[PDB]
Amino acid sequence: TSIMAVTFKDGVILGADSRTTTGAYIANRVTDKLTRVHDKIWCCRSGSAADTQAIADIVQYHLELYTSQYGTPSTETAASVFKELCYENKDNLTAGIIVAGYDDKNKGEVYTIPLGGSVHKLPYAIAGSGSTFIYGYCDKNFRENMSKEETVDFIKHSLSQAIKWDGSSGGVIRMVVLTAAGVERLIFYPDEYEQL
Amino acid sequence: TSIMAVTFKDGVILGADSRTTTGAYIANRVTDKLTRVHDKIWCCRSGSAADTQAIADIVQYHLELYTSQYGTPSTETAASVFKELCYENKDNLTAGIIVAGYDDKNKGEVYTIPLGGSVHKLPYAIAGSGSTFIYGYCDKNFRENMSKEETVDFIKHSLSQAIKWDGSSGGVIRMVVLTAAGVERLIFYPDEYEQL
Amino acid sequence: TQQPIVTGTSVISMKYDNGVIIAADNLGSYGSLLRFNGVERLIPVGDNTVVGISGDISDMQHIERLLKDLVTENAYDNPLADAEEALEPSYIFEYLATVMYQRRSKMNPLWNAIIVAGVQSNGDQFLRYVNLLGVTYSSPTLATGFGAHMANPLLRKVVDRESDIPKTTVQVAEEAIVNAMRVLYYRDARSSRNFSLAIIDKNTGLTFKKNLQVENMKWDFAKDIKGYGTQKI
Amino acid sequence: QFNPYGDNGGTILGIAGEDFAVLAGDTRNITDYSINSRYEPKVFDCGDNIVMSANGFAADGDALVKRFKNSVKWYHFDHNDKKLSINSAARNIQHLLYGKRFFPYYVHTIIAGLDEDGKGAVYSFDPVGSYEREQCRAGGAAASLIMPFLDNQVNFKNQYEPGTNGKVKKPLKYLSVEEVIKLVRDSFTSATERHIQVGDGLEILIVTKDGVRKEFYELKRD
Amino acid sequence: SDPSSINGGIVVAMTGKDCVAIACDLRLGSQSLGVSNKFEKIFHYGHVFLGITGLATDVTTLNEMFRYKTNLYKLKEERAIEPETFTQLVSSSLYERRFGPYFVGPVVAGINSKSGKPFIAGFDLIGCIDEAKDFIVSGTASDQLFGMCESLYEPNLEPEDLFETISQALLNAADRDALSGWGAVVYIIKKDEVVKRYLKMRQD
Amino acid sequence: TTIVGVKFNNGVVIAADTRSTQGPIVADKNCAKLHRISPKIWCAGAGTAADTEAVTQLIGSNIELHSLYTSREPRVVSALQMLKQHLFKYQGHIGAYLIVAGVDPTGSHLFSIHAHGSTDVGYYLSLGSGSLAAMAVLESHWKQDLTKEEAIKLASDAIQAGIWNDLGSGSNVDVCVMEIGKDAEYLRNYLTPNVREEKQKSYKFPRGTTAVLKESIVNIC
Amino acid sequence: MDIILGIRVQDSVILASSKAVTRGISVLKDSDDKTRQLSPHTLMSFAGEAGDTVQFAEYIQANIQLYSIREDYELSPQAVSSFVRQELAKSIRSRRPYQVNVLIGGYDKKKNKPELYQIDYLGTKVELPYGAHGYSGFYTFSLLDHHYRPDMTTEEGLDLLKLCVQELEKRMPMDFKGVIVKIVDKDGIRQVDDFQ
Amino acid sequence: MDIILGIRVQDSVILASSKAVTRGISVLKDSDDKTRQLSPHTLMSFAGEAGDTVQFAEYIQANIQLYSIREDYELSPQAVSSFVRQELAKSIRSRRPYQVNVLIGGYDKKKNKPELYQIDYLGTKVELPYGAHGYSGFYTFSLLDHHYRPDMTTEEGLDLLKLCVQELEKRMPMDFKGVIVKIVDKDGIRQVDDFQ
Amino acid sequence: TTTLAFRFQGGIIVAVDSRATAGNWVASQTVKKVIEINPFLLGTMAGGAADCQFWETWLGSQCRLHELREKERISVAAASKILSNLVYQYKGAGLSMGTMICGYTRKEGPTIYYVDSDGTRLKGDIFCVGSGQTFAYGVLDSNYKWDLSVEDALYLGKRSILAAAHRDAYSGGSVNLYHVTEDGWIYHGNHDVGELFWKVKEEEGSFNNVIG
Amino acid sequence: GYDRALSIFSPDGHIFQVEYALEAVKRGTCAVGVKGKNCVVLGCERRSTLKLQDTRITPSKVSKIDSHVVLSFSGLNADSRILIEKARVEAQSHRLTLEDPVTVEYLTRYVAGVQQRYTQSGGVR
Ligand SMILES: [Mg+2]
Ligand SMILES: [Mg+2]
Ligand SMILES: [Mg+2]
Ligand SMILES: [Mg+2]
Ligand SMILES: [Mg+2]
Ligand SMILES: [Mg+2]
Ligand SMILES: [Mg+2]
Ligand SMILES: [Mg+2]
Ligand SMILES: [Mg+2]
Ligand SMILES: [Mg+2]
Ligand SMILES: [Mg+2]
Ligand SMILES: [Mg+2]
Ligand SMILES: [Mg+2]
Ligand SMILES: [Mg+2]
Ligand SMILES: [Mg+2]
Ligand SMILES: [Mg+2]
Ligand SMILES: [Mg+2]
Ligand SMILES: [Mg+2]
Ligand SMILES: [Mg+2]
Ligand SMILES: [Mg+2]
Ligand SMILES: [Mg+2]
Ligand SMILES: [Mg+2]
Ligand SMILES: [Mg+2]
Ligand SMILES: [Mg+2]
Ligand SMILES: [Mg+2]
Ligand SMILES: [Mg+2]
Repeated sequence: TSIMAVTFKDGVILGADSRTTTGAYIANRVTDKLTRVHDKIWCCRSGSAADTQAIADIVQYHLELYTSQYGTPSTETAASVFKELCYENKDNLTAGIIVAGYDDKNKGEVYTIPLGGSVHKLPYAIAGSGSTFIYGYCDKNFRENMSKEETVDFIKHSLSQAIKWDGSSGGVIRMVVLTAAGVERLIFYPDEYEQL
Repeated sequence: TSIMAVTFKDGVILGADSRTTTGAYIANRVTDKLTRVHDKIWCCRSGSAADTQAIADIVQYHLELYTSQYGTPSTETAASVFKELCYENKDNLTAGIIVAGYDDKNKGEVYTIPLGGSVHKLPYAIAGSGSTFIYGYCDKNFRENMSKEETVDFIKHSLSQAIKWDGSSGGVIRMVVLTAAGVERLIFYPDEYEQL
Repeated sequence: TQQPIVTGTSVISMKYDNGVIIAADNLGSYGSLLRFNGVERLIPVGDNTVVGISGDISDMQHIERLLKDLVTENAYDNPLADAEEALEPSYIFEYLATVMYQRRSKMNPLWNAIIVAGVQSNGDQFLRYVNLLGVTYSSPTLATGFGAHMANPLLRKVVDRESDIPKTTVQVAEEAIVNAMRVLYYRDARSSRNFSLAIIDKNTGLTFKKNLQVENMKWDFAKDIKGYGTQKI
Repeated sequence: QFNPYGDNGGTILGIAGEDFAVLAGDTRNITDYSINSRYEPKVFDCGDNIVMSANGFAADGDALVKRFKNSVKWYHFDHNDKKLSINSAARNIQHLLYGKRFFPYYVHTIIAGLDEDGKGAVYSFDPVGSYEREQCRAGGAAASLIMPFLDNQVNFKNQYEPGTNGKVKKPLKYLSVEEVIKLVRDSFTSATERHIQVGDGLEILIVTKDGVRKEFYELKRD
Repeated sequence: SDPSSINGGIVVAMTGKDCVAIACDLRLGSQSLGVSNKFEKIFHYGHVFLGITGLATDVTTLNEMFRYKTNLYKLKEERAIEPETFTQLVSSSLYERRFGPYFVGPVVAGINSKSGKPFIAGFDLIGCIDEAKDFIVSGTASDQLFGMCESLYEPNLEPEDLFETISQALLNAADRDALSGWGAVVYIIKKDEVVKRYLKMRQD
Repeated sequence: TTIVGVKFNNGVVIAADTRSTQGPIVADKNCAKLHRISPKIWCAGAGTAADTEAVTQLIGSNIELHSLYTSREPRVVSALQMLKQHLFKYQGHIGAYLIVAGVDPTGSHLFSIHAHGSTDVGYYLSLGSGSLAAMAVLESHWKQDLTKEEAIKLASDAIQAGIWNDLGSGSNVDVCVMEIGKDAEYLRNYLTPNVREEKQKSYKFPRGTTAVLKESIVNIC
Repeated sequence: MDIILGIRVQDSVILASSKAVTRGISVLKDSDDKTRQLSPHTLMSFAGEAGDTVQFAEYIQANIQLYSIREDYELSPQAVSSFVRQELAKSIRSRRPYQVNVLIGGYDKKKNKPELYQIDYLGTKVELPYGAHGYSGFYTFSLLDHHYRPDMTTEEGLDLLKLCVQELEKRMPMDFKGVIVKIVDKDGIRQVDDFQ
Repeated sequence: MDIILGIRVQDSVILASSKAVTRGISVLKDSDDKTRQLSPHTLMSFAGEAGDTVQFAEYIQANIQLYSIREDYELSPQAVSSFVRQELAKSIRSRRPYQVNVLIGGYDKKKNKPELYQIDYLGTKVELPYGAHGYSGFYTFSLLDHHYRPDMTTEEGLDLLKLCVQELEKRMPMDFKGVIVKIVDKDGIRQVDDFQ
Repeated sequence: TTTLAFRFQGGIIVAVDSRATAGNWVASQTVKKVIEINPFLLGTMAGGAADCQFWETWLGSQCRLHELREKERISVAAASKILSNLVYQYKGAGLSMGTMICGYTRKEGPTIYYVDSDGTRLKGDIFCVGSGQTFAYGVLDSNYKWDLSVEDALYLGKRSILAAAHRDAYSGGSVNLYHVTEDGWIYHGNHDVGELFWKVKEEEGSFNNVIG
Repeated sequence: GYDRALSIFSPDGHIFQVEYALEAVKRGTCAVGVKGKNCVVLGCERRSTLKLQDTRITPSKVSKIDSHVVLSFSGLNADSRILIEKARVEAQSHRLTLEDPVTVEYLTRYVAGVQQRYTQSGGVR
């Protein structure tokens, strides 16, 4: 898999490929690895599918309950909850998660919880097998407070490369855009992104 | 290690980092991984030091003898000889070699011989542990028939990133420029390339 | 944790006439990927203690949280939390060493090596080490990881014994430590140019310095190294 | 796979004089080929005129010493501030050790003090708590280098009366604390020379009817 | 399983003033089982003495072999071999078997007949010259020997004092080794003569 | 073991500790680890000590012979090539790790060689268990264009790092200095910081102390 | 292992050697002779792995026979034993080692002494007044140490042996089906008619 | 294993059980009884791992004794054997299984028949005219298959057994130090005062 | 290690060596391998030192409680069975012990039970245990008579250990001797095997091969 | 969960639930035992309030505990059965661990102790 989240001026965007493999067989070529845990808090999943689905399912539950009781939770709070599950169960999980969300006090925020359950807040984050191929490209091209249209491009290009090189990544590129405005899903197909 | 060779309009440039590690200890921080096998045929070494030095020493020998007898060998011939050693001894070698040279008939040529001893001719090539991090960046920035100064920059930036991310790469960046003009060695130090 | 994932390298430290100094680079590595650059591994606790941590970062972050909460709990029903009954280094250390030995003893270690540096309310320097096995010791110098191998040798040239601690100023101690970081930068493949350093002085108190860089490096000589044996150009 | 043990050693030595006892150890603490400390003491006074050392894996040794002292303190509360006789301390320590029979304390333990007649006494334990009153015993790294020496110079083992051809055994004497201390320092300078884990410092605790007294000597630092 | 610890045994050699001494236990074992008390581990070739601990089949073989070679040496050089030279011989002969070696710990002692110097040396099982004026040790109680020796030895002992020292060093070490003992022998070597003594010791 | 090599402006110097160990036991307190390959090419070894002796003797010999054939002073790079080709052949089973330095007619040289047959060139080098202590010192003090007396001081300090801080090393410091003009200078025990104190006692026995069963005179003749 | 004993009295050497041969679960035979005569006054008994024991003995035998014919002379027992030791010592560093232990009892006509030699499969040789291979020593050495005198008659020797075999029958888990006993004296080699 | 035999003749059941107990290298004892009487007309012999065998037997014994007292009645041999089988069948899936095999010979006063039951450590029970545990069957079944008649007298039974023990003495590598033999008949249980 | 014990007309003799070993290194030459459970009952130490010493001391506590409750000396049967039962509860955990439990009660007379960590418990008249075991058995098997004088029984026990100390590398140091009667046990001293060896050789003629 | 304290002290120092228990005994059928030179005899009465009694199957009043010890009782019959089962089990267990049958004293001491425990534990009468 290849996944990333990027903060920009108006909020934050998450993107991902859409391939799931069991060895070389592509089990699913249209996976949704962008997963909602609250209206405006989403995550990117990598690692085991069972593990990351089951975790995301639980976080969503916790935040539904948080909300019922204390109102809307901070992106940070959501990252705390993921981390607590991942840290406390490191011995039998294989999950690498990027959390991202938007509120008005803080605009976009991105937290990454790699294996082991450490948590790291960042301007952007990349992950999944495909990510190794684009550390160079991303460090070279990310700038803070990009526009939306710039940031969709930065993601589209980063992931087009991750895909090109990583056999465990491919398919369509999905994004989810998080701003004061609301929630926009995007999709880009092979004929667009291969050609870049 | 991180190593590359790049063809450009006037010929070809090879670059590399200069770090040699034994686990986490840096055995040598000023290694020369650019190694001459003929006046205008050089290689980049990655893998076992013992294996690549010993191989390079033999190729040089074969081409010294070729030259004595049949005149100056083609860059392709030099790649044939590396390949023959690497393919035929795959079971006890750990060597990943890029070969590059210049003649007038063909200008610059780059051949890469990864593990196993397959050979592959290319416009440019990257290798060593650090290479994984810059597949994206290089595919995105290489163009054919660059000028010398463009090409020194393309290399300098590609390797500055490979170094940044890979722990097994670092130190100075060395290059060797191969053209009708002759043979230029270059060096760039941390205070230059970290800052890019 | 049964196997460390994101990791911090050497912490180094020494004590000088009036306090202690401690330092650590700002890197979290992921095997040989140098992944996270903005990582603070010096953790100040009150105004008289800095805890420096290496090894697994998820565990470090857990230990941070325990330290926050020790500060919070010591304040409870404690009119003298900011005075005679604040936390001493010696207390924070005993607590950590307890936890480590306990986690080891349940075969589930905190995969770290820690150095607690501070100045005791009675003026005394404190410098002790504990790690994932619960092993502890003190010395005028202390370092984890590579630092044990390269930094101690250099810092011991300054304080070879107890008797030298009074003689060692904070200018000398600090310059020694900075030089060590430069050495480790040269030779630890898991290290970073950027680091943090902290001083705990029984008169100036806690000075914490973020964002240092190793400077005054020598590389020029590298231009004359050609080949590996017999190549001349 | 996590290995929960280590080796910091460490050499310790305990000798029973006839109205006194000594217990000594280097002060150097190591890991692999590194020094961690050139002064990290490993012989402790635990009160009731009892000195203890637990050499081996330093964490397990520290835990054990802690626990024992706490045992002393609770003996007081529980038995009307009674003094803890060395033989009772030993039994008590067998119980602590054997308590961890299936995940042992990885240490060789020695204690020293006076039995209930004011005679010198030393007890030595294995790691799971078998134990023995003993007149002298070395422990840890360089024990194999020292016991033969003591067999010879304390017990006059293999020594005979010139001139009879080994028909009359050389007779034993009582050793002044000063004499015993020479043999201690000589054992340790020998060991330091020939064992890489021994050096730096020598600390000795001496137990007499009049209490506990400490004595320290530089050792070679390679 | 460890070939250097099946049969057991020790050897130690030290120097005095214008003399050298060398000594061994006498035990041939086979693990726990004592087998012989008349397994001398000290041989000589002219005025050069060789102690060999380790796997007994190899002790024997090496002796048979150095007897053979020092024989051929005498026949051609028309003179007995000296210790400095023998040492080199032992060393080169062991390193011939570098990747399949003899499991032994040799010790050389003797006085050079030209120069008059006391000389001693030891080696690992593949033949690195551990050369030392004071003393050398080898065997299953090499630790205990190092300890006795470092305490007991002082330089320049007269022959009758050196005897007392090396004897004590050997006995008290063998007594702390399960796999050595069962008797002991000591050679005292002076330039023109050599006396060999059997020691009284415990038998358990 | 700690061994180092430092170039200076007119030549090169190497140094070494003097301890050698079998496990945690010290078998020799004053072992000389500085080996001659030819009069102006010296060598220091770490690793298996039988392998470093064997391989310096062997190459020393082939060098001498090759020198006699060619009627030329032997070159370091020849020692280097012959060493490495042999180590490589044996795939690392010959546990020799060396710092070789010397002066030949092409100038002064400093190389290291690893057991598997890789080689490094440099201005300063260390190897052995004491390697990292020594390198910390070199990384701290080395400058370009050292005088000879600075290079010795530096190399001597580097080895001291190993002696004190490493348990694998050492006792004394040996040095060899090879200056381009001159005979190579070999300073056995250039430095001896580690003398045993007088013991508290003498352990000389009263004669007749030991029990005996037999005397024989032995036949040398 | 099987049972291999020997004792050297004053005028002869007595060899006692178990009769059973067992292959796993069955006892295949209860009357097997674990000796070969090497020359008229030299007897070798043996035990160890199947096939190897006999092959080795019969090979030693033929060699000594060859020697005798060639020189019209009988080698001393000492010489035979040195020859045998050397053969075993070659076996151990060989591709497939002979796993065989032997005792050699001989009467030395030239010195008019009996001699007993014990040699294990490693080539460990030793001259002894009494010996055994494998576990046989463990039961019987206590008794020999106690009772043995060098001036024993053959009759005394045979009594002392009877006692040893009783101890073995009592304390030893295996039924070795009795022993065959032979005597080597100045007049040669004969077998004791019955060990009832 | 040790020797555990049994045979059911016309009016009784005969149990033959080896006397040796050996611990590794020594035979510790040559007079051990591998039976317990469970009630006046019911006898159990046993063999298998050390400690387990006795602990198990003495536990079965006390249970049957408890039953007899409580009901003032003696359980039939069939019932005892079903009880024992069930206990072994629990042991098998337990944390540490009893490794014990048994034979139960009883005289059933109500039907005036002798009965023999064979039960292995897994709880495999079977009623037979003759049985054995371990390798004991391998030597003896040939003979029983041939000679056994259901109408044998006790004397005939004991002859047939004598022959079996002889076959075991002849062909079996282990010296089991003879057997103790007991008879269970309408008058109860007695021991044959000598056998070889 | 070698340990033994046997029954005769005069009660029980118990005899043991005193050597402790860690690999080749001889840790001690002075280990008490007889545990004095109480003044009427003896145990021997083989296998684990701690395991024997700890559990046999505990056995002493249990036997005492039995006597307070029941107002009657505990039988050796019952004493041995308490220890085997405990030991068996730990089977598989890696206890290591092989011991003889020795006593002499009015109701049973002199009795010996062998107990080990396998679970085994066995009544018999002669046992030896340890790496020196087979050596000891030889001597005992060829001399033991039911009606040995006590003085000769003590010698036989001492000579059987000596046999083993001589041949077995893992046995030696000194011998310890005990005589167990109905009124309790009597210690019969500690004998250095060094001095004892030579004395026996000379006095008895034996150990011919050793040069003395 | 039910641990209500039922056998407690009243202010005169008595424990009514235990005294009330004796009342049950006083109502039970008479039993008697007398000892000889070397027998002991136990005799007990039957009720005659009902006489279509199947006398062979109906529980006896004397019980074997081991082959050498008997026990008889007065008072609640259902309650007697529980003491007897416990005693019979203790007897078999005693053989098992000490390799001897119980003394009569021991077995009495055991049963009494059970009875006593039930006067001092919550939830039980
Ligand atoms: Mg992952
Ligand atoms: Mg957080
Ligand atoms: Mg979960
Ligand atoms: Mg995992
Ligand atoms: Mg590679
Ligand atoms: Mg090749
Ligand atoms: Mg590489
Ligand atoms: Mg760590
Ligand atoms: Mg608190
Ligand atoms: Mg706690
Ligand atoms: Mg420079
Ligand atoms: Mg360990
Ligand atoms: Mg307790
Ligand atoms: Mg110093
Ligand atoms: Mg030859
Ligand atoms: Mg000639
Ligand atoms: Mg070879
Ligand atoms: Mg040398
Ligand atoms: Mg050979
Ligand atoms: Mg072998
Ligand atoms: Mg059936
Ligand atoms: Mg069988
Ligand atoms: Mg339990
Ligand atoms: Mg054995
Ligand atoms: Mg029961
Ligand atoms: Mg209740």
